[PDB]
Amino acid sequence: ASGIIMDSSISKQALSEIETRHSEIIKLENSIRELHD
Amino acid sequence: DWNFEKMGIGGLDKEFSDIFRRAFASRVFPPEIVEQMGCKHVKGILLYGPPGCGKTLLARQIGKMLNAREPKVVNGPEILNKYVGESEANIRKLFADAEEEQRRLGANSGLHIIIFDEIDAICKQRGSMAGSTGVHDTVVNQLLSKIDGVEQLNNILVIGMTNRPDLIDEALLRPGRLEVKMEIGLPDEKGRLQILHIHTARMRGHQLLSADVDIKELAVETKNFSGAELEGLVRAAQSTAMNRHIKASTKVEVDMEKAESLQVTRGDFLASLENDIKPAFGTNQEDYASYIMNGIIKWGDPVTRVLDDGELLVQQTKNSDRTPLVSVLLEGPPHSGKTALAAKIAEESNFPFIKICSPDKMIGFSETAKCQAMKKIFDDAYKSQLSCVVVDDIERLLDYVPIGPRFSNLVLQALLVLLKKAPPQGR
Amino acid sequence: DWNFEKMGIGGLDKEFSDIFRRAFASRVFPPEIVEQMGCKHVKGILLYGPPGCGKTLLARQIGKMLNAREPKVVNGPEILNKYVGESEANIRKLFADAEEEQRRLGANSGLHIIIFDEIDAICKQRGSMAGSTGVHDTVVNQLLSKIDGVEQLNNILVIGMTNRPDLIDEALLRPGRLEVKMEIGLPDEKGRLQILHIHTARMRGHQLLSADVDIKELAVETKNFSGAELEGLVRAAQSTAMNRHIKASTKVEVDMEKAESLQVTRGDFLASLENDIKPAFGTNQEDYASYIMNGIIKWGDPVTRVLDDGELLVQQTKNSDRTPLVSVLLEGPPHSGKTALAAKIAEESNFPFIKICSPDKMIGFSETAKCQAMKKIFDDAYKSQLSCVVVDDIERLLDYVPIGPRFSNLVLQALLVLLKKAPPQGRKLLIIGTTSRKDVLQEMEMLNAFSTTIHVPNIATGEQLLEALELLGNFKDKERTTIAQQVKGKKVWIGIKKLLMLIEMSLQMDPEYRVRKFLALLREEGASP
Ligand SMILES: Nc1ncnc2c1ncn2[C@@H]1O[C@H](COP(=O)(O)OP(=O)(O)OP(=O)(O)O)[C@@H](O)[C@H]1O
Ligand SMILES: Nc1ncnc2c1ncn2[C@@H]1O[C@H](COP(=O)(O)OP(=O)(O)OP(=O)(O)O)[C@@H](O)[C@H]1O
Ligand SMILES: Nc1ncnc2c1ncn2[C@@H]1O[C@H](COP(=O)(O)OP(=O)(O)OP(=O)(O)O)[C@@H](O)[C@H]1O
Ligand SMILES: Nc1ncnc2c1ncn2[C@@H]1O[C@H](COP(=O)(O)OP(=O)(O)OP(=O)(O)O)[C@@H](O)[C@H]1O
Repeated sequence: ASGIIMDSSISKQALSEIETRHSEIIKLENSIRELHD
Repeated sequence: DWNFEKMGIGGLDKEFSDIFRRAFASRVFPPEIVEQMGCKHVKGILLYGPPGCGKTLLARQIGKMLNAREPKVVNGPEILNKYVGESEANIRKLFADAEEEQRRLGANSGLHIIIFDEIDAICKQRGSMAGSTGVHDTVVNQLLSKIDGVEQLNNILVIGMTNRPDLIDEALLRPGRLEVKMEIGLPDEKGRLQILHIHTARMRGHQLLSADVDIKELAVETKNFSGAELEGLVRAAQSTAMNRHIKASTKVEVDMEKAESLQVTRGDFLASLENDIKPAFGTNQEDYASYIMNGIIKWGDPVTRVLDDGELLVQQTKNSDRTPLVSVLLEGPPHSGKTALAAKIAEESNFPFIKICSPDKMIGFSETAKCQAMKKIFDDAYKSQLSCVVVDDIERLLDYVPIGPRFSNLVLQALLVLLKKAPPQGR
Repeated sequence: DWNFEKMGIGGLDKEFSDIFRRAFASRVFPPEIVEQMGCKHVKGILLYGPPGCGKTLLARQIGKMLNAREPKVVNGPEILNKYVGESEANIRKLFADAEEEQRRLGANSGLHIIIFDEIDAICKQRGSMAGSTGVHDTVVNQLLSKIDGVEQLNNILVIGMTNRPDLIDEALLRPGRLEVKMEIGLPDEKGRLQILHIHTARMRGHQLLSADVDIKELAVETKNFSGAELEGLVRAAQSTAMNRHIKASTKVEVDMEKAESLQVTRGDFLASLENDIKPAFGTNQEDYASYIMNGIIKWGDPVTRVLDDGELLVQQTKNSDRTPLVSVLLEGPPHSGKTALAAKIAEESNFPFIKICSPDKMIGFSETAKCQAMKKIFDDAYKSQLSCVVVDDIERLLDYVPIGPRFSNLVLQALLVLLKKAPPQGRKLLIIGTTSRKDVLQEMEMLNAFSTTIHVPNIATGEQLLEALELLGNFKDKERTTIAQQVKGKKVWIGIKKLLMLIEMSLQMDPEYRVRKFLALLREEGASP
């Protein structure tokens, strides 16, 4: 009964979903800053 | 609500008494007194014996007697795996809860039970030189380190079962480790009576058992039966009785006419005892019909003399106490009827155990196979209060041939050593 | 607040003295002196010996006598992992704290104990399986290069426990690595006394031990018991004492009126000795009950002569000092009583270790297995201050058969080499051997290994036969007067075992047909002296 072995591993970047689009909220702050001005 | 009468174990009073005294005696005494002594608890039990005598039953009843947690079970070698260091992970996963609870609660933790089944398939002698070995070394080392190591556990109990008690490691059987060893063997008359009374208590409750049957007779007519056969006998009798009430055999239905009068009679018991069940430590009446093919004919004077000599030897080997072992050799010219006379002398002795070791069941075997077969037959013979073994055609066993001469030395030495080895005391 | 008596270890004064002297002596001296000398500190301890003699207890206690961190424990092969390059990471994780606190606090840090358990499971010899098993050649290298490498450490200590000290690597035992090597062996009488005192102190403080139990008797009566066996004996006695009150006939009920008079009596100790505990380097009363099956009866003069010669041999081996190894050969005709006399001579020597190497337990073995079994028994016999061994029925131990002749050569050579190998210095051994064919043994040049020979004779006179019958007590009154009339007028040549068999065979006839058949059997056997 030959046995006792090993292995190697790899990975994958699964969080492909973009996030930059929802982070460009600056313009709304600019408009409300103008309102407060 | 526990009481011994509901466990359902017969013929094992002394073994259970000793187990209870040694293992559970200090867990039921008042804790102050046990604290004023400073004694640790016992940590294992080992059960061994022939197959069919009630090992697993006892462990199951012990497991479901205590108020402990549901016991773990390991069904043979189900921890082994083909990757590196994957068996030891499974070995370590068993003792985690005990460690956690011991660390948390202290001296108020409950009992944890682990049940190893067929323990000789994992724990084997480690070895001495850098040869053979395997996963056994690592598994055994891990088990030994876990049971008794540098951290002290005081809330476990380990039970082991095995048929071959000569293979297990020695470092695993010292006091502190599994130190209670018990042997479960064939029962005696009281044991058979108790078992037969246990296995037919329901039927008598509903008046399903006829008035003819007398248990004290079946306790006498069944010699060298084990529990697993004293159960099968009753089951076969019940099956015959039930089948007697089915006239629609080609079809499948019930008459529903005399079923109100369903009852188990003595005839079913006798028929089943004479047809179905065949013990394994007893006499079977098929050999004598295959070795005595034309019966014994009294053609002269010598036949009676030979039979008388056999009778005298048989009588001697049963009453004497200085000589618990006897031997005798029947010899003559070819074509004279030696095997028939030996078989007839053996049949008329009423010994509970009889067996024949002939060379026509060993065609093509080498030396070691023949040695093992002979040794097995004698080992079986050493487990009955009386015995009788026949060794026929000695010269065919040794593989003798005048040219040469040539023969087997190993078989000869095995036979010469077995001819003068007394059995255990009392047999 | 450390006090030796608190440790609770008995029978190991010298070993602890040496461990303290070598390992903890340069850490408990004023720093200036230890610095002027310019000496480093020891970095290991190894402990090996037979099972049950108190190794792990010593490591556990050494772990509690140091005002240091909490020791790290490795339970057997607890580091192996299936992925590539994870076992070495597990091994490197153990020294991280030591390396970090050495690089900051300089020469003012504290010890970092580490305890390897069953070190022989992951540290076997290198280059032993064609590059090892793949993971047993990098683990060893990593351990070697981290205990003592290019970067220097001075604040660690490693303790190892093992049962087989021959499989460990050689490069791991040099004086720069695990260096202090000790052996934990069986105790002697004054060790057993201390062990019993340690394990019985608590009971004798609350008056739970009945005045009547004397510890000297227990110390004397337990020969070659380990520590574990003594603990088990005490525990079994306590369990027997407890169980008297409990009742389990119908339902468990603990009596509470008699529980206030609990006391452990000596009968419990005797019962536990008899039935429960069986030692491993001692002797019991079962081998002798199996070999000396019908006792021994003095039917004549020679019987006493043999025993006196055996006693002289035993005395010589026990006292003298030039010759620590003596052997003797008992020979005679078949069916004469050779094994019974050997067992009787051995049992009345009071040596602690007594074994019987017999062919009854090697049925079907090849010759390699026979060599291994013999070697293992003789290896066990070398670890006691006095040993006796018996070799039984040699001609069956070589597979001798007149045709050819045929026999085994490996076993013969092992025997011839094992009769001239003296034991480790200071210990004494005795070897007895029985055979029924002296001329064959002579032909093989096996009568020079043995130092002396003894002859076991047959019954050869009428008076001796009648005395044997009188001792056994089977034929009495008129019957005797018949035999005396018939046998005295002739000579006889018969063995004792065959005499027992003949008497038993004769006793099966009718009450008035016994003596005649007995005489017929006695005559038919034939003497042929
Ligand atoms: N002492 C006994 N009293 C009553 N019934 C018994 C007794 N011994 C065995 N039996 C019956 O026979 C059955 C035998 O099964 P059990 O698991 O006890 O056998 P075993 O000998 O442990 O098994 P194996 O030989 O395969 O290891 C039990 O389930 C029970 O039905
Ligand atoms: N009085 C008798 N004694 C022996 N056998 C008899 C007698 N009467 C009839 N027979 C039959 O004679 C046959 C004897 O053959 P058997 O096999 O016993 O011979 P054997 O002595 O073993 O032979 P072999 O020399 O070939 O080994 C058997 O069928 C036996 O039933
Ligand atoms: N000198 C001693 N004094 C007191 N108790 C002792 C002594 N030696 C051994 N013991 C007892 O032995 C048990 C501890 O045994 P330990 O763990 O040292 O076994 P070991 O022989 O080193 O291990 P193993 O044989 O399983 O590899 C405890 O019961 C301890 O009381
Ligand atoms: N005085 C005696 N000397 C020796 N044995 C005696 C004596 N009295 C009784 N016996 C019994 O006689 C038997 C002696 O037989 P033993 O076992 O020594 O056989 P043996 O000489 O080795 O035979 P074998 O020829 O098979 O090697 C034993 O039962 C022993 O108890």
